[PDB]
Amino acid sequence: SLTNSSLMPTLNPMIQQLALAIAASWQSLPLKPYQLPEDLGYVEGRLEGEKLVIENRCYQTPQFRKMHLELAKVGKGLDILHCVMFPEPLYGLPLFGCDIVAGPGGVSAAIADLSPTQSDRQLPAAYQKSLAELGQPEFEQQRELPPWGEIFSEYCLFIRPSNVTEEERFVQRVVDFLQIHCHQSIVAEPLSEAQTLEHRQGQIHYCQQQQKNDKTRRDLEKAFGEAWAERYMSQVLFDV
Ligand SMILES: C=CC1=C(C)C(=O)N/C1=C\C1=NC(=C\c2[nH]c(/C=C3\NC(=O)C(C)=C3C=C)c(C)c2CCC(=O)O)/C(CCC(=O)O)=C1C
Repeated sequence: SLTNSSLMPTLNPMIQQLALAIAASWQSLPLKPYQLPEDLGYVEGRLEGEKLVIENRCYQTPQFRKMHLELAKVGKGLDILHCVMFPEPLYGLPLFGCDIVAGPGGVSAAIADLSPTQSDRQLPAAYQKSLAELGQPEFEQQRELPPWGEIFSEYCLFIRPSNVTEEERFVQRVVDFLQIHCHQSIVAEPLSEAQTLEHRQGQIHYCQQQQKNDKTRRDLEKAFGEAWAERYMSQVLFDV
């Protein structure tokens, strides 16, 4: 739960809403704590004169190797919400991912997706059915998916909301993704010892293709140096 968070009170409202939505979702799962390095659950430093604060929260269930929720205020001009649910290979579940970049003015970037971990790079029929029983929802000002953005799926959103209306429907869309994703996880069956290997490759590839985003690495580099930043990227953000 986030009632002990020191950052939630000062974060963009849309960020708050998503963190709440994500917590509500994970609480319905048989959550087991995930151990992150002793000094990385809560990080505080300075980036060009501004206070940089990060709160990391991690959990896991038999079907999710690592469920990570990251909240950050990089100075007082930038807010961050980073969330990733790492699928335990043996179950072949898709990759849930959500990211929000915001500032005082508002939200400049919001992206959520259920990334296929299969080699076919597709989603289970069960997902496709449920996702479509909802229908294509709004959205204005889509965004450019990068060359390293191949790892993503298609039902994936990515926008710059406009009013407190395209925000609430972004949130609501994430809630729907999570509901479908959680439900399909309590009824996922162990795959083969061949296939599991492939799903583990599916995640390894993901973590690396996403790390192609030196925007997070660069900021952590300027604040803590490259050795610390690299340990954060490989230990917290995208462990192999
Ligand atoms: C999977 C997606 C993804 C992952 C994994 C990820 O790490 N970022 C992700 C995406 C993403 N980030 C974005 C931007 C910014 N993020 C930070 C900083 C930090 N972000 C952090 O998480 C931490 C801890 C930071 C600092 C400590 C800054 C400085 C900016 C530039 C602000 C801007 O120009 O809008 C954008 C917009 C870029 C664009 O549209 O061209 C996107 C798409």
